[PDB]
Amino acid sequence: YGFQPTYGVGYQPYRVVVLSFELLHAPATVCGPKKSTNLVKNKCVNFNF
Amino acid sequence: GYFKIYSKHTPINLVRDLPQGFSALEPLVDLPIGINITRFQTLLALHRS
Ligand SMILES: *[C@@H]1O[C@H](CO)[C@@H](O)[C@H](O)[C@H]1NC(C)=O
Repeated sequence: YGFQPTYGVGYQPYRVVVLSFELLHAPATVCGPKKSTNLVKNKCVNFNF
Repeated sequence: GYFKIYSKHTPINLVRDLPQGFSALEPLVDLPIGINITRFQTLLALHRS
């Protein structure tokens, strides 16, 4: 490749990253964080500890 | 798909055979890895000198 700053749009270098997800029957280990809230007491509430 | 290791340590005074007593074993570690384990060995700390 002959990438140069003088090159126009479509000719300049572009960094590309492709993410793919694999689901082998092994236990899943990678994904986003679980949100959390505050703790309340002495009130009938529903919870997901 | 989970490798569980449980462990326990005890003070002993008898020499030859296993002591006659009861003591539960606590969980030590869990590993989320999938292998079809069928055989194993043991390692020794030989004094290479
Ligand atoms: C264990 O054996 C099953 C049955 O053939 C196979 O699907 C799996 O890939 C094997 N796992 C390993 C780690 O060899």
